[PDB]
Amino acid sequence: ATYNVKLITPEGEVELQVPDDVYILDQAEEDGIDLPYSCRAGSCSSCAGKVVSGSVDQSDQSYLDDGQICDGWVLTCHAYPTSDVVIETHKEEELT
Amino acid sequence: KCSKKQEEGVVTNLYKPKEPYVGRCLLNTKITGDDAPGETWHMVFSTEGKIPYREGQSIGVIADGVDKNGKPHKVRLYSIASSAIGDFGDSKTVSLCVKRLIYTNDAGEIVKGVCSNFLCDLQPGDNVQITGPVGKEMLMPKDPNATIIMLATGTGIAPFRSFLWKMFFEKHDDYKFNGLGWLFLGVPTSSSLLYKEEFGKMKERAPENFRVDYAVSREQTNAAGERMYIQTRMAEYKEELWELLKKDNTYVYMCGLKGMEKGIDDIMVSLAEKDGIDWFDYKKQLKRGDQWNVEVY
Ligand SMILES: Cc1cc2nc3c(=O)[nH]c(=O)nc-3n(C[C@H](O)[C@H](O)[C@H](O)COP(=O)(O)OP(=O)(O)OC[C@H]3O[C@@H](n4cnc5c(N)ncnc54)[C@H](O)[C@@H]3O)c2cc1C
Ligand code: FES
Repeated sequence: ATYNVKLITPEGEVELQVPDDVYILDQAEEDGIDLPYSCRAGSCSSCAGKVVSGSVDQSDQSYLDDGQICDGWVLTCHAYPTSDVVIETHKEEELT
Repeated sequence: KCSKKQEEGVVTNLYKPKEPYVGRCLLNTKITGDDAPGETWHMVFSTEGKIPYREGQSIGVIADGVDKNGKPHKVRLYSIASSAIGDFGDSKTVSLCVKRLIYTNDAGEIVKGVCSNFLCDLQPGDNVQITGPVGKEMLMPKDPNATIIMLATGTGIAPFRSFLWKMFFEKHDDYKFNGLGWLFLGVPTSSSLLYKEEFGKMKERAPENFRVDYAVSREQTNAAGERMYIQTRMAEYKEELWELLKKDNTYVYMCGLKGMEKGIDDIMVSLAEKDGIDWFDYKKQLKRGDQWNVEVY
């Protein structure tokens, strides 16, 4: 399955199509979008962002506790979509 | 959606009205004085550990006998009074708090509640048909440093019994409380004042972690010379309360008699428009935050 993703970068919005078996940041990159990252194995803070709407399968991250997941925080480098989803990026400092 | 209320292990509708667990009556003690207007009993049942209930739930009772149509009576629900572990602390036991429904109508005719009267009437050894457990609405917070405000009137103290037992009487490895448990309980008489010596023993072993307040409508009035209703006693702290209402770890629970909340809402209205706030919209919001939780009948 492929679903719509809308990214609210600090330099405006941009949308794109992501297969539910591909990590989100992976896509953004081939689609020429510059999103912050570091580890690319889901136990850091660089790719941080916030879920506005829609759902994700970020099972296999390890950095966030449940209250941050509860708070709609997401690690882009290790998030697959399970629905059409809107997301703010460049949110590390906000988490920090 | 992940909730701020412990949802782990909680089971529902394990037995239904078609196939109720048949349990058995162990105790049954009147807990109101003799002068008391209404009469309210505290009862415990044998469960065989077969109903792993959790603090705040409620169960169903199929009263013995049939309606006019040869058909069973309808399930009545009663807020579970004992903690998970039961009153005996062995988890083979459930406890109910029941007021005997008896009124006179306008023809002089003494009317009695089917289930309420069936239950107070139970003797050690009688059988009870049991549905449940039921309700997710009144589960404890996950936060063991929570501010937990409990408003109760009459047999709406039941779940909060269940709450406190766990909090103050019991030792759990996974669960040690250390916030502030504030309780408001409103009643007619000092003879309708349920479980008081217990809450005493608590206030006695956790002075700063527990705060109680009672409201005897027919034996106290305020500085303004009006009957002490739950709201009236609360109004005596309209400060800390309103304050505590803006914290993230303050969770409110209201239980008891349909109508109490008009009383309370009215008090909150004047406190809200103080900050320029509309109450119901702040209400809603707390609710979305699972921070306001209501179970009245
Ligand atoms: C979530 C929940 C939790 C509850 N927790 C408790 C509890 O902890 N303790 C407790 O005692 N009860 C509790 N109740 C209420 C309980 O389920 C019963 O309805 C109640 O005990 C009386 O039942 P009964 O079968 O004896 O009366 P019923 O046989 O149900 O008779 C009640 C009928 O008479 C009428 N009636 C009822 N009350 C009056 C009145 N005061 N004046 C005039 N007419 C009336 C009503 O229209 C109703 O149809 C709870 C109810 C709910 C929904
Ligand atoms: S960059 Fe470290 S987890 Fe996404």
